[PDB]
Amino acid sequence: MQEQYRPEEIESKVQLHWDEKRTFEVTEDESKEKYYCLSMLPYPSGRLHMGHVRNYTIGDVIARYQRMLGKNVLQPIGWDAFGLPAEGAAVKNNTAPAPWTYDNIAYMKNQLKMLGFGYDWSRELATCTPEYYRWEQKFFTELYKKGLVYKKTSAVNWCPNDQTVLANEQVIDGCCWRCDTKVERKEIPQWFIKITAYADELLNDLDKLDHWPDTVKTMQRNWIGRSEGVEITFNVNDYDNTLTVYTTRPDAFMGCTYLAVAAGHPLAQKAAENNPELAAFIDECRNTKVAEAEMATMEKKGVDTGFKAVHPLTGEEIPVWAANFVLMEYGTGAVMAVPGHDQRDYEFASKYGLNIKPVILAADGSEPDLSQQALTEKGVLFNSGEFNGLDHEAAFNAIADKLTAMGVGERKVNYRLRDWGVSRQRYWGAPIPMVTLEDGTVMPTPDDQLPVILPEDVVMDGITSPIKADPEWAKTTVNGMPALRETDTFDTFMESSWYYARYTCPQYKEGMLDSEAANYWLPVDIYIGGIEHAIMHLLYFRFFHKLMRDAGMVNSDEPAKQLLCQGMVLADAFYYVGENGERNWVSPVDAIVERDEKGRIVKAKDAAGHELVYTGMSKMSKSKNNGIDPQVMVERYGADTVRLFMMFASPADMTLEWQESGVEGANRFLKRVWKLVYEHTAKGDVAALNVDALTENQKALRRDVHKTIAKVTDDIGRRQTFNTAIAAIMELMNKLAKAPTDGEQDRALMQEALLAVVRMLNPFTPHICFTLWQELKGEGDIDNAPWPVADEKAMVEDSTLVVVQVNGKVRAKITVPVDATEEQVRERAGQEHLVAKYLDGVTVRKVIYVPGKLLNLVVG
RNA sequence: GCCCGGAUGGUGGAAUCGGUAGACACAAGGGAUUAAAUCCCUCGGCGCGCGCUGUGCGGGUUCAAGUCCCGCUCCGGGUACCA
Ligand SMILES: CC(C)C[C@H](N)C(=O)NS(=O)(=O)OC[C@H]1O[C@@H](n2cnc3c(N)ncnc32)[C@H](O)[C@@H]1O
Ligand SMILES: [Mg+2]
Ligand SMILES: [Zn+2]
Repeated sequence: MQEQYRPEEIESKVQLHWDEKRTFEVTEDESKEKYYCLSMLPYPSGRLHMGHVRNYTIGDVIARYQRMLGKNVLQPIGWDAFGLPAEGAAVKNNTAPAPWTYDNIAYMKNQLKMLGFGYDWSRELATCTPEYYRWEQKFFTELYKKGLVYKKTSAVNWCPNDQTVLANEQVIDGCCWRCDTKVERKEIPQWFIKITAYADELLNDLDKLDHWPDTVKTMQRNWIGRSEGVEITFNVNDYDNTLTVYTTRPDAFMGCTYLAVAAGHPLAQKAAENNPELAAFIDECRNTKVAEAEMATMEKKGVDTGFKAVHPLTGEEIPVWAANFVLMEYGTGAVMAVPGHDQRDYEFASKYGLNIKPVILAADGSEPDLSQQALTEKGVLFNSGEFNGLDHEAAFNAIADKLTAMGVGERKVNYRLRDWGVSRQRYWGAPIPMVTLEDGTVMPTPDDQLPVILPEDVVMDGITSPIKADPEWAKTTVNGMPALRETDTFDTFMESSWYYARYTCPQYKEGMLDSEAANYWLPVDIYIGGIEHAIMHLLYFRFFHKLMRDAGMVNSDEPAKQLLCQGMVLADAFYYVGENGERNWVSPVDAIVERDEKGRIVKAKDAAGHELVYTGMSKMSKSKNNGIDPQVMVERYGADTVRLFMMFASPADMTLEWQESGVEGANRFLKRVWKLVYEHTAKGDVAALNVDALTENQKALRRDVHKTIAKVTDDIGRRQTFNTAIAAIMELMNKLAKAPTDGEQDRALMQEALLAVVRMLNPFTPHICFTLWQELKGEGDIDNAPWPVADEKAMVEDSTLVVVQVNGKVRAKITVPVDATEEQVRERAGQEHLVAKYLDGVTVRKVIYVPGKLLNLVVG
């Protein structure tokens, strides 16, 4: 051991040891108890950023902690390798998506290995390889055969000039991010999976996930959006078809003063013939963006269609209006409006002079004031014919029954949850295994033809997909005749919905899963990934587990026991507009910045001379170009310092604004730990510790040692508050550095304490701890060393601290024996001069005593 | 807009079940060795071995509120084709 901590001469050395010994390679060992510690797998974007480092350090801490408790820990890594970013990058750099992606994988693989994360590299997966995607292809055809896949027309962002489809991200400030011309809605036929078929199972099973946080569970309930309501059908005067709507408020049905229909609705299209105002409005509606965000923030607009629907209970003619917020793809493409008791309908009817009829009494039984807003709260009906005086419940059922008996209403459960559209019109994805035959029929690709391989040796024009552009590729032969296979590819979430299961048997060729290996490792003990995925990915992931259960492939009903959603690591983001309207994101490293009195960024320019637009703190990613690569710091201070600093910055679940300030604190701390072990071990082998024999100074220190063990164990195992676990270990090191080390008993206690500090610090900083454990002459490699256990006898307290307050304000703090009574504490508190100061001339009215903790004398 | 979070010294954060506000660190200033590195001292505000005040803003509950309740501002995540 050298005097100086030299990370550069340790980490690479210890990393190689792990590779050669295959330390973190695991099999399905029936002797050991299993623990599956999964971190969400990275997209190979180029380099890691600190977001990645936070995810994979949290993973590694739990992986190493649980290994040290004696478990067989699976910690796998792989690459979610299909995606959009590879297409625009490959074009711009004059490559194809496949080689760009595999380069990134190698680069990042190397970064991950330099951070020292104990992965089972034997189980490494790439989702873009046909050894992987063939199985989801096979699976999709089984899903079709089971009736869980259908095709329908769906809205996509379409560039009419280029004839390309654009993702929501690629549409910016209305126009496209390439050049200046409008982006329009185009309904295009596409493949969906009936996730709504499992909506109730997905909804109900959230009540079983008591180790998933409520942030995630509540977000998921609200996303699925289960409601029990009524579908209602209206005849329309001079139109042969009917209009069907869905309401959850059939109690306010008598205050329905108009209906609102989509721009795509045939009734709107029929009326557009003779109504040029409406025809212009429908044509305008193609500019509406395919994104909920923009559709709720846009100004609510509409035109009268001229068609009058018959209200089935009053018989009154009510106008049908075409509106820009009602859409054909979702639901019936028509809704009913009750402006008196729906605020969105109130705003619409106010703007266009439509009738605002009241039908719900206020809580006191008064007719409501609808002069500033709608009465959204439920109540008794008035102005409702035979339904007057009925409360909410009875009104719901009465109107439902009457509408059912008339044969124009039916009760119905609805979900906000729409089905999962898996079609993408992009090159870099697994091809969808469906086929169109010469005779017009559509069916799954036959099993003998799976996988449908995506060619990698291609030339990209950026506009069209190589497999769509070349008409030879689609040609196959099925049932004896010519067929054309699908040129659309799968949504990239398809590969990330079952990777966790494939990790248990990645080289298995006979099927999707080896169910012996899958049932040994599943379900996942802890799943670690960003709060960004709370809804979309986690929901698909849970849905896909239920599909594989229904194929008899897995045992569990849910895929993951515990879920730890870390906060986002944020950074400042800047851009400038280019010479044809293209956003160009600049890194915060390359941006000269001038700040406010409050610390806010007020001016920003790049090194060249472009006035930058500052968008704010947002998540680190390659898209906004605001990601900080760890590679520079790792080579400066070492991986252990970078890791410790990340874990010490903030509790895992809280979102972090990244800053370089603080790294030295971790670097210095590790130098202090190194020093203390250097000095202790230079003095040689130590005597055995004599417990019953220690002085009161020695007894007190050993209490703090064993209390750190208990607290750190709880802080990692239960709370996952690693920052407080490190702070506890740091405080013990300051105690240990001030302790005497002369006597045989002092050196024996220092041994016990350092053996324990090094093990507690190992999950965080495993390289330095691997080395230090050998210097302290610990048994074996620290990776398999047992986790230290606190000793109840060493932790027993002889006194406790009581806080003394007068009318809630702290006036003194006293040490008192643990077994002390209220009367003794009062008498001891009275002896304090600052307590007596505020008891003079006043009476003690009330006393509050929290045992061993607090006394409040309520005085006046 | 809608759903979910968050805000504590110059800075990141601690306070685990409503009971000590600022643990543990960073930055800064001062001193000690001799520039680096190391080690001490000081460090929420306003006026002292004291007093008041102080956890984004406005109210309220309580013996006691960073914490609970009612109303807000700002900032982040998702909002179904970024992953
Ligand atoms: C399962 C599949 C859908 C995952 C998908 N392939 C994927 O997300 N890939 S990834 O490279 O972008 O990220 C990998 C992990 O790291 C987290 N993360 C990413 N950015 C940040 C950030 N700025 N801050 C904090 N965490 C971040 C992220 O949530 C994920 O758990
Ligand atoms: Mg602050
Ligand atoms: Zn365009």
